Amino acid sequence: HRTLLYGHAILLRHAHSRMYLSCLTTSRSMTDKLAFDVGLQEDATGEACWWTMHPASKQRSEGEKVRVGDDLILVSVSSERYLHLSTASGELQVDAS
Amino acid sequence: MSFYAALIDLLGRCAPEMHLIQAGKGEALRIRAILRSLVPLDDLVGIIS
Repeated sequence: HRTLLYGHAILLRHAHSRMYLSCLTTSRSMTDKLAFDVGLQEDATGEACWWTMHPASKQRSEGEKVRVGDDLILVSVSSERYLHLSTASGELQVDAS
Repeated sequence: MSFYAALIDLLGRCAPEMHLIQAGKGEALRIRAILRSLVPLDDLVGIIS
């Protein structure tokens, strides 16, 4: 039991299916636009499962704490692309662009 | 067209040298894969041809 600190690697699991949230190795939408899909992983290992909460607003600073409902940016440890709500031609998909 | 040629050269210079970091470390291939997607081999052969 320990609180979170800004700029820390995170580990998120799916509550129901007991799988680890991670990224993929494939893209869609027929455009190059390198962006690996975001999907659950069978096992934690693979180096593509963790995410880091990097600075996103001037209100908070790197090395500080986090608060309730504090907006931030999540960056995949392996995929340098951020976790983005890709509002493409589809129904506002989520992609790691 | 010289702007893209220099851009291609710039990407080539920053590419990992060879398997001394590529085979051992996984960071070299990770950057190599990222830049590989930028320039697929399909267009490279067309340009040189």
